[PDB]
Order: sequence, then C-alpha cells, then structure tokens
Amino acid sequence: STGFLVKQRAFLKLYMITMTEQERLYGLKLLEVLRSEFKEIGFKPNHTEVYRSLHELLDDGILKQIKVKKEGAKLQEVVLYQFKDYEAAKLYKKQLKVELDRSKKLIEKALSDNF
Amino acid sequence: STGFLVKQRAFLKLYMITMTEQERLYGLKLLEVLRSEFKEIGFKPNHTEVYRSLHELLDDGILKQIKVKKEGAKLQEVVLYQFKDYEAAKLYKKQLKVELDRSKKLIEKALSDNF
DNA sequence: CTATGAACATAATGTTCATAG
DNA sequence: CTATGAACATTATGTTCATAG
Repeated sequence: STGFLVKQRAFLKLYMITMTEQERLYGLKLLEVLRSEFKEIGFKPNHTEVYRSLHELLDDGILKQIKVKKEGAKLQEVVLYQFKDYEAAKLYKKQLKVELDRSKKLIEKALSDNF
Repeated sequence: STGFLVKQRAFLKLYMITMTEQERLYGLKLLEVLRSEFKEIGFKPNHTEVYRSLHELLDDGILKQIKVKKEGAKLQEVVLYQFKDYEAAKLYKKQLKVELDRSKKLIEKALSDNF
C-alpha cells in the first residue's frame, strides 16, 4: 500500500459500526439508508459491498449475527447485527478517523496545488 | 462505478498536467518531486503509476513526448513532456476539480456522521 | 417477489522484470 | 548503470449466480 485514499470497504465498515450503535437494520436496509444519505453526493454502494463490510466485521470479531424470522402478514427472514466486542469497534473507529483525516488532507493538498 | 473517491491514476494525471504547465521534469523527476511533496501526509507513489499517468495522457492526446539525450559527464536518455492539446488538458483539469470536490464531500460527510 | 451470500468478472493497483544504450 | 516502460501478482470493487424464503 502506497498510502493513498481510504478504501471503500473500510469506509463502509466504519458506517456499519456507527449504525450498530444507533439502530437495528438488516443488510438491504443498511444499503437503502446508505444510498439515500449519499444520493446527492453521487455515491451509490451495492449490496455485495455492504455484506462484505458486515462479514469482515464478523471476522474481525466486532459484530455478531442475530438471525431473525418475523412471521405473519409480511414474512421477513433477515439478519440483524450487534456488538460482540465494542472495544475493538471503538479502536476500529479511531484507526478509521486517522485514515479519514489523511484522506481529507490528500484531497485538500491536491485542490490547493492544482487549482 | 459506484461513484466513490477519486482514483489515484486520475489524481496523478491531474498533477502531471499542472507540472507540464509549470516545469520540465522527466518521469523519475516527477516521481521524486511528488514523493517529497507528500512525504509528510504519507502518500508514496511509485514510478510505474507515474508512467501510467503520463502515458494515459499521451493516449488522451493531451501530452506529447520529447526524447532528450543529456550528453556529457553522465549521459541520460530521458523523456520530457509538453502539451499537444492544452484545451483538452484544461477540460481534464475541470472534470477532476469536480471529482475532487465530491471526494472532499464524501470524506466530510463521513467524518461528520461517525465522529 | 425478498434477502443473503456466494461466485465470478474486471478494474485498480502494487511488485517485479526487461531493455536501450 | 539507469530512466523508461512492460509483465505479472494481488487487491479492491462491480456483476452474476445460487439458495431460501
């Protein structure tokens, strides 16, 4: 790694953690929320990148899955997430904060040097 | 393309254009100047990415090569660059300015929503 | 039809290797 | 040697395919 901008998977993983802190949404739901938030800026993530993020967090041991099966009128069989190790999540958030700041700097320097 | 952050090749191509506007440096020279400018932020591009940028610009028809042989105490078979179509270069700079602003926005939004 | 998640493709990169002269 | 640039490997990311409902 030459140390360029932050990767999308990491950027999304950051958002998966924050959303596990504030809500209980499943994959396609996270994807829908995310697309809506970024529709204006132009970023349109797909479902496989969101799943990759969520699953990477499972492997990192930060999240744990909760299989849910809501029965009745509108059958849903989704997967919800919660923290398995919030401390490791906090640490991931801090690392990502450093990655995001460098990134902001890299873009500022470029805006400054070419325009 | 899901429209995430700006790619490195584009980011470097932007810098090749600006540097063709302000100086006459050859590949390894551009690379040395670039590494020095970004040593602090932590970005360390390599010589093959710089060549890819320069060559992409040749294909886009924005630059043209000038083979230079620096004779004397230390012969050098170097390549210098100049504009072949500065108008197309200006347009590439503008497109990239839009890409860079979106990028800055994407990172700001992320810093704002998770911290 | 939804939702999950795998598979596979392609693109972006990063590391090595080739070569003129 | 040494500045350019081609090859090759590996990542990161976008599209399809497979299952279960």
